[PDB]
Amino acid sequence: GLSSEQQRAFLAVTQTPHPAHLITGPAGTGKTTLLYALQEFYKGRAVTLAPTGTAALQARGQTVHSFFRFPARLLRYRHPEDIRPPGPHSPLRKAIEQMEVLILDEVGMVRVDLLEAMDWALRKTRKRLEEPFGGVKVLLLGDTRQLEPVVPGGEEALYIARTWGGPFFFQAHVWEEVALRVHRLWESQRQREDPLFAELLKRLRQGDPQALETLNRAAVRPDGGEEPGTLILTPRRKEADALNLKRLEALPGKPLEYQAQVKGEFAETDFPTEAALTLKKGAQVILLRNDPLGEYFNGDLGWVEDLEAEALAVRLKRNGRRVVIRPFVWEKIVVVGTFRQVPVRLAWALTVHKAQGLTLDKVHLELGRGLFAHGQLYVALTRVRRLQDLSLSRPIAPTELLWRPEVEVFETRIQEGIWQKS
DNA sequence: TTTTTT
Ligand SMILES: Nc1ncnc2c1ncn2[C@@H]1O[C@H](COP(=O)(O)OP(=O)(O)O)[C@@H](O)[C@H]1O
Ligand code: ALF
Ligand SMILES: [Mg+2]
Repeated sequence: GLSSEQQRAFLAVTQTPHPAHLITGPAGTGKTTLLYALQEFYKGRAVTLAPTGTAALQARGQTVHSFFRFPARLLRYRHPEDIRPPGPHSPLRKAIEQMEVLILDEVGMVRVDLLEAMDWALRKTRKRLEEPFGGVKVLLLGDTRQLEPVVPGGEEALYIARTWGGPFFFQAHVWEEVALRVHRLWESQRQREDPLFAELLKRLRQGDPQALETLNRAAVRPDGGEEPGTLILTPRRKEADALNLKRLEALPGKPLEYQAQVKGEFAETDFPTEAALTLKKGAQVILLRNDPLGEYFNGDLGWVEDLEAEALAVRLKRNGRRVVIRPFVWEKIVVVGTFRQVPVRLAWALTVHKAQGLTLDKVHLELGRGLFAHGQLYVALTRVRRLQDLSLSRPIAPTELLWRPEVEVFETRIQEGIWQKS
């Protein structure tokens, strides 16, 4: 069962009427495991969300965007074009009106506009414009030393800097109206059988330069990616694409190319997957959409066992079952354009963003062009249970590590067990 | 740079 610190956080959150809680702690402390106990306690009263397909599946929930039907773009502060309440007799309206608890996992990855849009979407649907989250009890779980929210450099960064001052969930204006009670987990459950590896991760989290050189001497193994049962992580999509292409090319099976059908407007680069996707029998893949029948999920890893122009059979890693995947129609709505493609991507290599929240048997980090996101390295290192399960393509220099002053201000302030934005 | 999608 639950550890004594998970049990203490479980009781602190469930026994009080206080409507805003944050359960935070280092990687693998058992936050999502506590989230499963919270789901058994609240059952139907709670909706569980997470910012990524991976984190949502790990949390036995849904992405924030698929639940609220938010567009995959910047969500302007309380903007009616971006934040639309559901229809008068829709299944989403009923779900929002009846909800008592919102469980939000991997909150560190939740961008400020996404959290603010959740607040406003709840207040509008529930017709409670003066109550944060429309009276919904909010249980946030995550870690600000793991991946920072994704901020494209142009007009999105400007808008965020002008509206919130920064992109972090804790910079949301909702926190001026409600105090966030903070509960902590400290004990590594993922690395519990390797205590020196748990301590090395702790020193790396604290930016210790000696722990980095120790990590480099022990874990640098350029051939680490070629070993069976290893998942490769890369900072970039184009880096993962090159490593996936090489594995696909080595497979003996006849290739089959899947040309996406693009109709109407539908802008390039967005595009939820590649327009000309090549697959073979034996290819390692990741599923990009939840089955409307509930047999597979966005984030499911698997292997292609059969393939044809309009269908493929995928053996799932999660349950050892075969599922039949047909092309999916992504519709750009203002229904200006469509993008029809099989909702699959190659997955011998994935971005570090797609691994956050997972416990992996074996990981190899391919540095490529380098680290660009705060918490990116830390996420890659902390996916495994033991040091021997981790390998790096090259040594990492101390100059590659990132500092986020806004994260440090938040982390210092929550030491008091509360977050109250001025 | 990366995420969300429809
Ligand atoms: N109380 C516990 N007892 C045993 N194993 C646990 C416990 N809590 C977590 N774990 C395991 O440790 C790993 C990391 O837990 P997880 O909840 O995913 O951590 P986090 O969400 O904090 O990163 C998982 O393999 C999980 O099953
Ligand atoms: F904090 Al985690 F997997 F959710 F390390
Ligand atoms: Mg987790």
